[PDB]
Amino acid sequence: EPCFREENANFNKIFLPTIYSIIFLTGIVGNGLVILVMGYQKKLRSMTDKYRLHLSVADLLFVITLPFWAVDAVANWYFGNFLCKAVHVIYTVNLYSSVLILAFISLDRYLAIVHATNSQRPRKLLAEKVVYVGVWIPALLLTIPDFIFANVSEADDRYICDRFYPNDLWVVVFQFQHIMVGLILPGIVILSCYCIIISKLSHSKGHQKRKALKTTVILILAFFACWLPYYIGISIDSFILLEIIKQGCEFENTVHKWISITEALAFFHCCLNPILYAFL
Amino acid sequence: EPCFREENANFNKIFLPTIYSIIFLTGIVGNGLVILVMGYQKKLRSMTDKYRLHLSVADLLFVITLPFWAVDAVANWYFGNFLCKAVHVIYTVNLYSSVLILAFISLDRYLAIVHATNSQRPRKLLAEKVVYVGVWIPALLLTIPDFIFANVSEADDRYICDRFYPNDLWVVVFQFQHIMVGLILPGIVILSCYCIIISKLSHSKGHQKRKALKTTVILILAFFACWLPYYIGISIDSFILLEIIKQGCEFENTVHKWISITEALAFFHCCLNPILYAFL
Amino acid sequence: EPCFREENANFNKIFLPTIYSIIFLTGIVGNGLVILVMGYQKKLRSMTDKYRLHLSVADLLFVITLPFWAVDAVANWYFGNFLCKAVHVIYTVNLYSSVLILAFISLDRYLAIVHATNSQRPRKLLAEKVVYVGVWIPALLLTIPDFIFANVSEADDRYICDRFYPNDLWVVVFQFQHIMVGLILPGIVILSCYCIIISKLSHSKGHQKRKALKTTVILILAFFACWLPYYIGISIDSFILLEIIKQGCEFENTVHKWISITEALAFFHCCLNPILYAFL
Amino acid sequence: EPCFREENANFNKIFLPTIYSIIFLTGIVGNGLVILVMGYQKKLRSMTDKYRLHLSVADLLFVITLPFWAVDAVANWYFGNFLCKAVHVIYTVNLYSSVLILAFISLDRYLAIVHATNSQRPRKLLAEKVVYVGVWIPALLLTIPDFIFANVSEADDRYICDRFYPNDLWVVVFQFQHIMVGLILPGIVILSCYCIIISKLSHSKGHQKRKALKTTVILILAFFACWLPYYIGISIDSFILLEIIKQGCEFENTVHKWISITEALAFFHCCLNPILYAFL
Ligand SMILES: CC(C)CCC[C@@H](C)[C@H]1CC[C@H]2[C@@H]3CC=C4C[C@@H](O)CC[C@]4(C)[C@H]3CC[C@]12C
Ligand SMILES: CC(C)CCC[C@@H](C)[C@H]1CC[C@H]2[C@@H]3CC=C4C[C@@H](O)CC[C@]4(C)[C@H]3CC[C@]12C
Ligand SMILES: CC(C)CCC[C@@H](C)[C@H]1CC[C@H]2[C@@H]3CC=C4C[C@@H](O)CC[C@]4(C)[C@H]3CC[C@]12C
Ligand SMILES: CC(C)CCC[C@@H](C)[C@H]1CC[C@H]2[C@@H]3CC=C4C[C@@H](O)CC[C@]4(C)[C@H]3CC[C@]12C
Ligand SMILES: CC(C)CCC[C@@H](C)[C@H]1CC[C@H]2[C@@H]3CC=C4C[C@@H](O)CC[C@]4(C)[C@H]3CC[C@]12C
Ligand SMILES: CC(C)CCC[C@@H](C)[C@H]1CC[C@H]2[C@@H]3CC=C4C[C@@H](O)CC[C@]4(C)[C@H]3CC[C@]12C
Ligand SMILES: CC(C)CCC[C@@H](C)[C@H]1CC[C@H]2[C@@H]3CC=C4C[C@@H](O)CC[C@]4(C)[C@H]3CC[C@]12C
Ligand SMILES: CC(C)CCC[C@@H](C)[C@H]1CC[C@H]2[C@@H]3CC=C4C[C@@H](O)CC[C@]4(C)[C@H]3CC[C@]12C
Ligand SMILES: CC(C)CCC[C@@H](C)[C@H]1CC[C@H]2[C@@H]3CC=C4C[C@@H](O)CC[C@]4(C)[C@H]3CC[C@]12C
Ligand SMILES: CC(C)CCC[C@@H](C)[C@H]1CC[C@H]2[C@@H]3CC=C4C[C@@H](O)CC[C@]4(C)[C@H]3CC[C@]12C
Ligand SMILES: CC(C)CCC[C@@H](C)[C@H]1CC[C@H]2[C@@H]3CC=C4C[C@@H](O)CC[C@]4(C)[C@H]3CC[C@]12C
Ligand SMILES: CC(C)CCC[C@@H](C)[C@H]1CC[C@H]2[C@@H]3CC=C4C[C@@H](O)CC[C@]4(C)[C@H]3CC[C@]12C
Ligand SMILES: CC(C)CCC[C@@H](C)[C@H]1CC[C@H]2[C@@H]3CC=C4C[C@@H](O)CC[C@]4(C)[C@H]3CC[C@]12C
Ligand SMILES: CC(C)CCC[C@@H](C)[C@H]1CC[C@H]2[C@@H]3CC=C4C[C@@H](O)CC[C@]4(C)[C@H]3CC[C@]12C
Ligand SMILES: CC(C)CCC[C@@H](C)[C@H]1CC[C@H]2[C@@H]3CC=C4C[C@@H](O)CC[C@]4(C)[C@H]3CC[C@]12C
Ligand SMILES: CC(C)CCC[C@@H](C)[C@H]1CC[C@H]2[C@@H]3CC=C4C[C@@H](O)CC[C@]4(C)[C@H]3CC[C@]12C
Ligand SMILES: CC(C)CCC[C@@H](C)[C@H]1CC[C@H]2[C@@H]3CC=C4C[C@@H](O)CC[C@]4(C)[C@H]3CC[C@]12C
Ligand SMILES: CC(C)CCC[C@@H](C)[C@H]1CC[C@H]2[C@@H]3CC=C4C[C@@H](O)CC[C@]4(C)[C@H]3CC[C@]12C
Ligand SMILES: CC(C)CCC[C@@H](C)[C@H]1CC[C@H]2[C@@H]3CC=C4C[C@@H](O)CC[C@]4(C)[C@H]3CC[C@]12C
Ligand SMILES: CC(C)CCC[C@@H](C)[C@H]1CC[C@H]2[C@@H]3CC=C4C[C@@H](O)CC[C@]4(C)[C@H]3CC[C@]12C
Repeated sequence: EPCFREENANFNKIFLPTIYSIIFLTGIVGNGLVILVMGYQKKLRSMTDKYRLHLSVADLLFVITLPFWAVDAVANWYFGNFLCKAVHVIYTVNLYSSVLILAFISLDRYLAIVHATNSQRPRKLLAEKVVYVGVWIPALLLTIPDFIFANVSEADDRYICDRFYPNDLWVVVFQFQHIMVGLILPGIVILSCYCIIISKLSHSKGHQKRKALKTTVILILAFFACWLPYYIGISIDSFILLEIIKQGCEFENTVHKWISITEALAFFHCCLNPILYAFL
Repeated sequence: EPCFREENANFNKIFLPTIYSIIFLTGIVGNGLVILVMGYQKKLRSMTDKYRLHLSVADLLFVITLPFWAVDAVANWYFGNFLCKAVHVIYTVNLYSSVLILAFISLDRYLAIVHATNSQRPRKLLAEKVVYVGVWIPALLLTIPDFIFANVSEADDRYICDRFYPNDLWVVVFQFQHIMVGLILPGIVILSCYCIIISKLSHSKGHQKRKALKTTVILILAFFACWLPYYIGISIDSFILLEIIKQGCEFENTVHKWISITEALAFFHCCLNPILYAFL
Repeated sequence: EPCFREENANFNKIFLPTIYSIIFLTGIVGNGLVILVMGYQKKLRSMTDKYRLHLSVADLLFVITLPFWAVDAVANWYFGNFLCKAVHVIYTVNLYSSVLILAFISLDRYLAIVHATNSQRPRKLLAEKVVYVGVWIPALLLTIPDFIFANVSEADDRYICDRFYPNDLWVVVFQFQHIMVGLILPGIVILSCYCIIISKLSHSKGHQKRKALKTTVILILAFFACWLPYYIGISIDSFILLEIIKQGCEFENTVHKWISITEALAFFHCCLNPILYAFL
Repeated sequence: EPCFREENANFNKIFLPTIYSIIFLTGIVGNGLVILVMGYQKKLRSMTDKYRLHLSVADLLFVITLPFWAVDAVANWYFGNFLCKAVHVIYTVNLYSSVLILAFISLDRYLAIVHATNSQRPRKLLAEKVVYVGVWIPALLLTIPDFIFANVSEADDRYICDRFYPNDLWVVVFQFQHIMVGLILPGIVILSCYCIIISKLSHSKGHQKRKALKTTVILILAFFACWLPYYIGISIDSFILLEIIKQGCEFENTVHKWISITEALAFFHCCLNPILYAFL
């Protein structure tokens, strides 16, 4: 039996737009400046800069989308139907593309350090062609469900832009797929690559070969640190869905609020990328 | 139908005076020392020092005004009528002068970096004459409404020093004007100048030409960061005024409290300026 | 008409002992090590070390006293009458001696910088003889009221070790005296000395003459920063006592809790001194 | 008369698993990498590395145990009886082994600094043989009570994996023993060794002999700082047990919540060790 009394808190209606607007401004300015400096001009000296440019493009699209999130968080979504689908589409594109870009950065680091003897053609070919196919096509393929399912439906004057499925089985399947492709699958690749790099990092002593990984590792740990609590919340909610953590109706509201605040902090990570790009 | 039950919380009556007193002490000491070192003696080597001196003068006047704010925040305003007008006048003068001084600093940086070939007479003339007219006269012109409208009126033993207008149309018009002249109009100029500087900052390599902007950019970002949440709150309240975010009487109190605390943190920025002047 | 319903919160009964115990350990270890290194051995190279040794002795005595505070904060004071007087005596001695030691440090800095031409005998004589008389005798003279007035009296099984006076006039007079001799009187001397030093610090350029003040100024600002909120709270309470801020019975409890927590943070400063002594 | 209404808060059921999962990931990765770099390869240049390897092994075992804690914190313990005993066994092993390893590090530092004249054979023999016996055997001997007493018992559908004793005398005796062997006994040894080192550290001037203690002292202070509040909470609870702090039924719940959160932060220390190992 579904519960009731689900509504947004008064403090949240003012706290969330502040976060969204700060992320709006910071992300737009930083990503635009990074794109202008890197792509338009000639500043790509290393191979990580191209992946960082892809990251900047995805983050710029998402932060452009954000003001609709900020407006919706206050009162409601009652300004169209196609805009809900569009917002969900860029959301999913950025969400599934940033992690794959990070995994490609880790793979490039592994190929550059472990097989430094003769590997420049593999790195170049992988970089160009595989980043295009591997990092983008799957993002669109996972946005495919967004076109079909995203919609806005009112329920006694309650207009919500929310993905709707005929049954809860679709809900749990898609949440588990989100977890698997967002955290577990690329996390294993990143961990394996960096562990092998660390094991092989026992030649001569500290040098540029040892200090070249600092920026990449800081970026990766920051990206995953701002995302972990949201993943924990959604995993707990999905477990509640399959009659495993049945504990009453007062747990679902708490986990939902956890999910919302942690989504806001993930968008904070989306802004945190160019900030890391500033310090150098 | 206007709501009721508007009163200050017991915790606020002790939290606000603490912030006001800390700002009192820090701002007075720092601004006085900066004025004494810079104006009275001969320590103006660069051109940013004169604008910083103007900023120090404005902040010193505001922090001198502050103890009346601290006294009012506790119980009430029942110690005159002309003092309310005076307090509002220096408040508005500082509020509309600091942003214009920052915009002039940004303009000077743009003229110094982009057109470094032959530009010293434009910088000197602009600095002196335009800072006087452009940065001050408009501040007084925007304090003009304060003389007319600021007043203290009791309502069943409720003495409030608050600007009063015949209709809410004046309220929304003046709030929108405050937003436009405080955040949007100078922010665009600052962003354009610094973006053009960044685009043109691609000659030779890192040097004093690249490290001269650090203090100015830190000052500007700090100034705007301590002000953004207050602007978000007032924008939301103004939207509530024009029957757009009608959501009940429990949202207005929350946004009012948001506005108060964020005003206190803005005064914290007013103190944060000389602190930035200390580290060097 | 005095109000009722005055009792300690359940969370406070566990929060306060934690702070007291942390301060116990840190202060005892740091002050003991500082005394052992400085007094017993020969490590006094400068003239600030002797004043710092006096500060260490006073702080060591206070932190030795602290566990009685920690025990009292939990349940009650029912383990004697002479111990209450003793605890109040060392409390007052440390409280009125630390500020005077800081003022003497500031005076020594002023004499060392402004009159560096011929001043070593004034500094030595002042240091020894005036620190003894000026910094100690007045502390005992202000502890004189503690012997007379400190006592423990039960009121329906409520044993409180609290200073008792026949009238509230004594209460307000002694609170105002505490404020005047704790913050205003030495603060003016410190501010005047450092302002004159800053005005006279315009010879040659940055050197040891400019970097010798860093530790002293950091110590002084930390000392006053951990104390300001408590002084604000007691000033507000004293004003409530003289029928000035009459606002109901719900303000006194809030200001009392403010006073308690801020006292704990002041003891945190008492521990913060040797920590500043560690970094160098 | 025992009280009632003991249950976990809804917010705790989501806050605790987040901490447990973060500690899971960070501890496993860091400790595994440290073990792989140090033990498997040849990177033990100093004598502190062996004790740090022992610490890493113990922390790795505990963080492996942790996911059962995370699962239990949500709903209940209803997935066995032998697993409760096992979890308690590794918990106690790590808890009583980390402090002894720290004490051995302090003893090695004392022997290396105070008796640097002729002491290499004592350090080697002590290191190997005494770390094995002294640091391990007692840990197992103190886990001996865990085998006997750890159990899961339901009480009206309340399955709790909790140590059970016939009387409260056993409870207070074992809590006092835990405090004595966890904080007081090794703390005295560490303090004595470091105080004697500081007293003897008055030869020549600052050098490697003075900078070799930084990492060890930082590790020790961090270890004890993340543990002190939990010890304060358990001491207060044990005092409540022996009819000393009888203050009602509303104090026990608060101290229990204090204990839980502080346990989580102690596990945070368990993760903080390899982080300290990263910065160098
Ligand atoms: C409050 C908001 C507007 C502040 C924005 C702060 C961030 C986003 C700004 C401040 C400093 C800026 C960076 C400063 C320097 C560089 C290095 C250059 O090679 C690329 C541009 C880049 C990377 C800028 C990106 C945008 C940037 C990071
Ligand atoms: C049809 C719907 C799904 C469109 C949404 C996806 C769009 C926004 C994506 C898909 C392919 C993407 C492009 C793929 C490759 C490049 C080249 C790179 O150097 C900069 C980014 C850029 C130019 C991307 C921009 C964003 C992009 C156009
Ligand atoms: C000065 C800057 C920060 C303003 C830009 C931030 C914008 C995007 C945010 C701040 C507060 C938000 C407003 C508050 C929420 C609503 C409710 C909706 O019924 C009308 C749109 C409206 C009124 C929002 C528009 C977007 C908004 C104004
Ligand atoms: C998800 C919500 C709670 C936001 C969390 C943001 C925090 C947890 C993230 C964002 C920025 C991150 C930090 C970015 C920079 C540094 C300094 C570097 O030398 C170590 C990593 C460290 C210390 C990161 C730790 C994790 C971090 C602090
Ligand atoms: C473990 C530490 C080091 C990282 C930070 C974890 C905790 C402290 C942070 C991360 C996410 C944060 C939570 C985000 C979501 C919620 C739920 C909401 O209803 C209250 C705020 C609250 C409760 C925040 C409390 C603090 C929080 C849980
Ligand atoms: C608690 C309160 C009183 C502390 C005040 C702290 C601030 C305001 C003080 C502490 C250090 C001081 C600065 C220290 C050094 C300089 C550099 C000199 O070229 C101008 C004076 C100036 C700029 C001082 C300004 C005031 C200052 C910034
Ligand atoms: C009539 C009412 C509005 C008066 C309020 C505005 C007053 C306080 C303002 C207006 C003009 C201002 C002056 C304009 C220019 C200078 C020169 C500069 O090197 C230091 C500040 C100083 C000296 C300003 C001090 C403050 C000032 C006198
Ligand atoms: C450290 C102190 C002395 C610096 C200045 C403190 C001031 C700002 C503090 C301390 C004394 C306090 C004031 C004393 C006088 C009054 C008048 C009364 O009707 C309202 C309370 C009020 C307004 C108090 C508010 C807070 C207050 C003004
Ligand atoms: C408005 C209320 C919440 C006060 C907010 C104050 C905060 C948000 C402001 C005040 C001081 C500011 C900081 C001042 C100094 C630094 C260090 C510099 O290297 C980067 C900018 C940074 C990091 C600023 C970030 C924004 C900042 C932290
Ligand atoms: C987005 C981050 C990085 C910058 C800080 C934004 C938030 C966390 C800060 C800035 C302004 C702060 C708020 C200022 C005003 C209010 C409303 C008041 O009723 C409760 C305090 C509260 C709620 C503060 C909570 C935290 C706050 C919102
Ligand atoms: C948790 C508790 C026990 C930690 C105690 C930390 C503080 C008090 C300890 C840690 C480092 C110690 C300092 C380290 C170095 C010095 C410099 C020497 O010339 C005098 C001793 C002195 C000044 C020590 C004083 C005590 C000290 C500051
Ligand atoms: C009778 C009551 C009030 C006694 C309480 C005050 C006692 C504890 C005070 C008063 C005089 C003080 C002494 C005065 C001078 C010195 C010399 C100095 O190099 C170290 C501290 C030392 C040794 C002080 C120790 C503490 C002291 C003995
Ligand atoms: C292990 C370390 C931290 C213990 C030392 C801290 C001591 C001083 C603190 C911690 C908690 C405090 C206890 C809690 C409060 C009471 C109530 C009183 O009716 C008996 C004394 C007693 C029981 C306190 C004794 C002092 C105490 C134990
Ligand atoms: C009274 C309660 C709230 C405790 C307050 C403690 C705070 C406010 C105090 C204690 C320690 C102090 C800091 C100690 C060290 C530094 C770093 C130095 O480069 C500038 C001063 C600064 C930044 C001090 C600021 C004030 C400070 C942060
Ligand atoms: C102004 C800033 C920079 C310095 C810190 C000031 C404020 C934020 C700090 C200093 C003292 C702190 C207060 C100490 C006393 C109280 C009263 C108690 O019932 C709740 C905790 C509370 C409310 C603390 C809240 C935060 C606090 C007021
Ligand atoms: C979010 C999680 C996965 C991040 C894990 C961060 C910590 C545990 C990682 C990040 C940096 C890593 C360290 C980086 C460098 C070294 C030095 C080498 O001589 C041993 C491995 C060691 C000691 C690594 C241990 C594990 C480590 C400390
Ligand atoms: C029977 C029960 C109690 C077993 C639980 C204790 C186990 C896990 C403990 C007891 C003895 C321990 C070993 C003792 C010594 C060493 C050698 C050292 O270089 C690495 C750790 C290692 C290899 C330990 C691993 C963990 C260990 C096997
Ligand atoms: C994506 C990563 C963070 C997941 C790994 C964290 C794991 C160990 C944590 C996160 C939340 C926890 C879940 C929440 C609590 C329960 C209740 C129990 O009735 C079933 C197990 C289950 C469902 C837990 C399994 C362990 C769990 C999933
Ligand atoms: C028990 C719960 C509250 C967790 C507490 C964690 C805090 C108190 C611990 C964990 C990490 C520790 C810090 C680790 C690193 C440093 C920097 C070093 O130069 C001084 C010690 C210092 C400053 C430690 C202070 C104590 C510390 C901050
Ligand atoms: C003394 C300072 C410097 C170190 C940190 C001590 C305090 C502030 C920290 C350490 C442990 C923390 C507490 C851990 C446990 C509890 C009890 C729970 O019901 C509320 C959270 C609360 C209340 C935390 C509040 C803050 C806390 C007490």
